[PDB]
Amino acid sequence: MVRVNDGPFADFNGVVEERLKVSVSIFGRATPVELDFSQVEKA
Amino acid sequence: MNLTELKNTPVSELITLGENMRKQDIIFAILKQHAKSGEDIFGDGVLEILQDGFGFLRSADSSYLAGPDDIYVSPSQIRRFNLRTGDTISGKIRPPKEGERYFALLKVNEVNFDKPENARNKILFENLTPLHANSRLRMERGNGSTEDLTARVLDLASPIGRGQRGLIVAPPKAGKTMLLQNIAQSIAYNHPDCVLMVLLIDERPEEVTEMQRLVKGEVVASTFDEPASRHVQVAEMVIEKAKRLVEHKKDVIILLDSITRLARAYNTVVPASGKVLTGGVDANALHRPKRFFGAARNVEEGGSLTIIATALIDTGSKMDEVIYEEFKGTGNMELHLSRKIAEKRVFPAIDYNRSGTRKEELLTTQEELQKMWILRKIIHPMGEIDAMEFLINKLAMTKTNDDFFEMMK
Amino acid sequence: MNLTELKNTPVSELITLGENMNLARMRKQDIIFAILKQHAKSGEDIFGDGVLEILQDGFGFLRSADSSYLAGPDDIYVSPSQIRRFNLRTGDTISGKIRPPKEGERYFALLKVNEVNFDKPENARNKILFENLTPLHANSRLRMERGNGSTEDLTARVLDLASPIGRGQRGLIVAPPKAGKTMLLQNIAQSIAYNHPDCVLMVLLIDERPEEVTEMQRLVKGEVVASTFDEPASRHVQVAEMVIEKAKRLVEHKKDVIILLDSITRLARAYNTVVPASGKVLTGGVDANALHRPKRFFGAARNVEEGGSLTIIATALIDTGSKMDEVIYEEFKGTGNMELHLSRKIAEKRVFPAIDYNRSGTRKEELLTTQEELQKMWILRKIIHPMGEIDAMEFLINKLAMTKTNDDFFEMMK
RNA sequence: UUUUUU
Ligand SMILES: Nc1ncnc2c1ncn2[C@@H]1O[C@H](COP(=O)(O)OP(=O)(O)O)[C@@H](O)[C@H]1O
Ligand code: BEF
Ligand code: BEF
Ligand SMILES: [Mg+2]
Ligand SMILES: [Mg+2]
Repeated sequence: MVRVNDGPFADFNGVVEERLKVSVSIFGRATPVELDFSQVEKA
Repeated sequence: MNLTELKNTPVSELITLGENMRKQDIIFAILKQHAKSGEDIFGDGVLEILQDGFGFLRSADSSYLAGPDDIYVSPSQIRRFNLRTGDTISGKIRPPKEGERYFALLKVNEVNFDKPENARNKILFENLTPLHANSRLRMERGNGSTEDLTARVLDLASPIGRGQRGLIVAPPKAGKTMLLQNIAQSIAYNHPDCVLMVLLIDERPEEVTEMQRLVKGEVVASTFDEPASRHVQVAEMVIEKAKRLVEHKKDVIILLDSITRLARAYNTVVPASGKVLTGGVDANALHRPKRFFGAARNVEEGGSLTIIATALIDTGSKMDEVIYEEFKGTGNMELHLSRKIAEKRVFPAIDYNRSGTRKEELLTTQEELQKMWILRKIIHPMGEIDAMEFLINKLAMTKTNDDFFEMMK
Repeated sequence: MNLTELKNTPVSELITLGENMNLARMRKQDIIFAILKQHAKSGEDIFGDGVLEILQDGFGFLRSADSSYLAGPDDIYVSPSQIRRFNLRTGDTISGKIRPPKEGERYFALLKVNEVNFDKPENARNKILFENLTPLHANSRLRMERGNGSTEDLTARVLDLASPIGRGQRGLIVAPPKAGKTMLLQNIAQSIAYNHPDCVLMVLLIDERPEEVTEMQRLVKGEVVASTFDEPASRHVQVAEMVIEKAKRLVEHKKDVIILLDSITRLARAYNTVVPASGKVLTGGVDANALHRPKRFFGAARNVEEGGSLTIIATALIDTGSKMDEVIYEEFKGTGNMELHLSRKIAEKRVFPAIDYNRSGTRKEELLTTQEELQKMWILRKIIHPMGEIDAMEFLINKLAMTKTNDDFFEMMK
């Protein structure tokens, strides 16, 4: 699990599938996006 | 003993009061008899300066037009306190003498709800330093109301700050007027500090009475029963009154319906220039309505003038497209309403993608703006109708937009 | 002891300075007038300055910037003899010794002219006029890219790749309302102040929002002349004429002037408002003779072989529903030589800068780029062309954000 | 007014 603190996906959690391939559960549609290592924080 | 106070009281109480000592005559005779006693008389109204240099105090019961009980203000009085059209005036008055037809002003007690001397020293509206809107005017009640939906969507689609210059743009019967009424209610509840005025130009008469019994503010109207000449004069008085209050560091809001029809009125009375734009609009006709809409502004010195006006589109008349696009290049906020959404009875029928506010980062917190930005990226691919059905179903799940944002996480 | 210097100083310092020589009651203008007179009594010299405007009778006045170069109470009278002596013409910045008005006079008079366009007055007698300067295509590149890795710098970088700007360029930021024209012009102004402090930067604002005026004067390191939409078309025209003539004078002094105009479409509308009816009206309600004046205004911008240049980057409107603006825009395109298009479709997706890459471009861009820089831009355009408007900008911005400068981006392309 | 705007 991963936390996003930068950009629109700031203040959200997720999981890294495999830059880091982290999807965010927004609304009722997963948004898979790639964030840098500093753009996100470990859960 | 005040003139407008006597005009407000019912005739029954006036007749009883006069016996203790047409309705217009009851008031006149009562005022004269009180003057005979040597006791003072008082009156009030908004100033309108004529071309000759003298003015009158128009009354709200005449929509600030010429009235029988208007109070004459001498030129010397206007020069003494640097009075200008729009200034609310209260003072002692006397009945007309022989050869006179009007009540005269003896001494001015109050100029714009303030000391008359201070009106001599003030910074004029033309000299106030303009700014983009800083202070957010949040419309959301938060009471979980079904009407509140309109406010909530508004906050997300096109925020409104103090000094905003906005437009509720839509075809006839899309929901512009009722959206303006929803805004008026939100203003009365969330911002009772603001001076709310509702200007109705060339619209339905039943909406006038509906608005004056609904909003907690002042309502000035000039229905479609009235000529364009009247529309223009009334609007000029209201806008000047707003400017004066802003000179007193007040936050004024004018809900105008409709500004497209006001622009049409200007085009009706404008002198022909020999040049006519597409749609039948004189090349010089939009300068005046543009200055009227452009009055709305944020002031660094203190106070602001907000104007939220409705505009028409897809009327089949190119003139309204011209007027709308001209006002868009003047203002900084547009809430679009869609006829397609309104025909499916989906309300509020808001065209999300087309709506928006300029410099909305000055009216929102950092995270609020980031959440709105995401929300727009999600709604953009959807159709007009799908977008609103989606957003309203999601918002209806919670009472406030804050809880909705927390759900987004 | 200078007039405009006294006008700039706050009233507090003026009252103290005057008491050293009751001023509290009278208006600030009177404090300055009385102080100037008292200094004249001592026999000491007085000085003033402003931009010249020659009236029809043959005499002129020195308008001041605090009046937007319109008629002002502190205007300095310039006698016809003075104008003939140094061949002065409207727009000439003048500095010189002045005297308070005598009995029966209402204006400060000019005794001797010390400086004409920041130069010796004699040299203004001998100069090549703007009408006689030999025109050229832009030679010297005006690179907008900061290189500071800034997120604002993105707009500059894309600009350099899509439509380079040289000295003497005649360009247009064309876009529908709310596409990003004004903020792109502000980005350009910042890039000019940092990368080209040598250039004389002027920002002319015609018929636009008043808050943008104050935003621009506190943001750009240059002179800002404005005439908001609160003002009539008559004022727009007169103000623009003064600014363009001032630019021409500075170019006669081998200066590189830049005018950021917003909006030139609205300036063209103002001309159409005051133009005499010809009995012939073009598509959209534009008089057949209305665009000659605005065309000469935009066409003023040019590169001079003798020295200096006049650049004009002005914003234009499209897709307004009013055909008049399509006519004005297409007429200006056939006058200028650079267009940066901004797309409403890209701007509604909140993708900035919302630049329409394919439609943008500059004429004779080989005169403003190195051989390899041009080859790299050419390849980049061939790659971006098949993409959609939005896809093109998202792709290019994501690729550029990876590096600080366009040079490193080009090295990545290899 | 028509034409032009279309
Ligand atoms: N580079 C940018 N970055 C972020 N937002 C922008 C940018 N350019 C424009 N905008 C947004 O668009 C709005 C209007 O842009 P503006 O430059 O006024 O367009 P126009 O001059 O064409 O009307 C601005 O209030 C701003 O919020
Ligand atoms: F008919 Be709606 F009031 F525009
Ligand atoms: F409304 Be933008 F300034 F063209
Ligand atoms: Mg309505
Ligand atoms: Mg703009």
